[PDB]
Amino acid sequence: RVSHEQFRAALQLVVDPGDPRSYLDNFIKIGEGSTGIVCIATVRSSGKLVAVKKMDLRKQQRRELLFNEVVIMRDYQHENVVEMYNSYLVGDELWVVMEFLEGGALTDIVTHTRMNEEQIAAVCLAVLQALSVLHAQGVIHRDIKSDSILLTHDGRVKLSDFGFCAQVSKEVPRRKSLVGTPYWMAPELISRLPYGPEVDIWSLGIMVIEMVDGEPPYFNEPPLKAMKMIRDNLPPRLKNLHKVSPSLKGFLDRLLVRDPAQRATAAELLKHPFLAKAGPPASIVPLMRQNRT
Ligand SMILES: Nc1ncnc2c1ncn2[C@@H]1O[C@H](COP(=O)(O)OP(=O)(O)NP(=O)(O)O)[C@@H](O)[C@H]1O
Ligand SMILES: [Mg+2]
Repeated sequence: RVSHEQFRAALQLVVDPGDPRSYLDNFIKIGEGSTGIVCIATVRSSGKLVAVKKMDLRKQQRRELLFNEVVIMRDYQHENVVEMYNSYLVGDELWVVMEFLEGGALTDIVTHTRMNEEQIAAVCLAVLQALSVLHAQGVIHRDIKSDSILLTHDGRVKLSDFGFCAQVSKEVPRRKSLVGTPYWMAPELISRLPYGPEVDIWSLGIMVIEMVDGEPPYFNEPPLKAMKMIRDNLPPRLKNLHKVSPSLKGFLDRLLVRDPAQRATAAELLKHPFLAKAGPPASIVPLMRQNRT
């Protein structure tokens, strides 16, 4: 196909040259996503662990989204953003050599235990710091959920899964494509309206419900029929606010605003009294798999 070859060659120029198997050993699969698989590997000399995401060009939904997988991590070096070391083209696959995140995904934690507000705030602060930098450059993540948040062994929190990113500017102020996971999708986005970075703030709102209630709303419903409910009904509320402090409550009320214009921005939210509750990375360590019995 003229389509495949042209895209292959383009991507070739974007990525670093060569094959990482000239310095890496012990490729073992450690999980898979929608784009492709992720495996750990070892640096020959160092003996250090890294993570490698492998993505087949021929097996993509929208092939051009693969540029994000390289560019976003390269251009947004940040405390709360996964470090990318290199990107290579191996045959018909894109390989991204990035830091291995020992602590796993946030999903593992929310599905099993209940976090306290100290720990919830610490996650939100990390994500909002990451998003403020992205939104500042008109970059929307479009896939905010617990699965996109990875942890270190020492309890630091980093954002991942940039494959669905899009960029708005003064020329193109809004996106209109339908991307992201059904339950974390903003109402204006589901309605197929022109949308901006405000859709990420909503998704974060759904991720707070995840951290409090353990599920995004309507999670037990089929994906299609759940989207209709998000599109039709009022902003979802927490099950019971008896034990939720008004700090969190008032914070979540700024996230899950139906009108995008009234919804808060990452810049604004970074100053919300609630985020001052955020504990040290050490307060997150108890929540991780290894430290549970
Ligand atoms: N750097 C990393 N260190 C450790 N585990 C990782 C790392 N990156 C991804 N994973 C795990 O690998 C699994 C699947 O990879 P993932 O990057 O989620 O694919 P994906 O769903 O296609 N993301 P995207 O399509 O780019 O939004 C996830 O459940 C992660 O927990
Ligand atoms: Mg995934």
